[PDB]
Amino acid sequence: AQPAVKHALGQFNQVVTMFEKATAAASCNWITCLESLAASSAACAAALGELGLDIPLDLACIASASAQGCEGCF
Amino acid sequence: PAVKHALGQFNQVVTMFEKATAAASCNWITCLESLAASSAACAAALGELGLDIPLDLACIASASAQGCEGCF
Repeated sequence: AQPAVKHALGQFNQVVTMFEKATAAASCNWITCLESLAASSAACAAALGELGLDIPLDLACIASASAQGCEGCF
Repeated sequence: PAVKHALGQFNQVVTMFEKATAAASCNWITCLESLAASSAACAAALGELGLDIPLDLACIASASAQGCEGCF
């Protein structure tokens, strides 16, 4: 099973990179988005606590979530 | 669409990671207790008692830890 775990971690790192590039290109404002989403999930609260600077937490937040200020963050 | 595409791929990665770590008998709660002081993602994952697979995945990606055999 260990090859599968390692493979999935590799795919996660690739997705995080792709997500960072795509949201940056769309001018996502993480702090305004996360202020709106923080009460909605544990991931969003954690992402706001890191000021939006932790892309894996930003990604988990968006995947978990009509929020104002989230244009370009999807 | 590029952001939405990445989000779709993320959901597939989370499913596979859950299946793979379960097949590898990952002991999430003990692993996260060992890692919780190491990163914001790990402290958040422990706060959800390991039940939040996206937070578990972010923790493992960000992090000699006891109990983490099969989680990485």
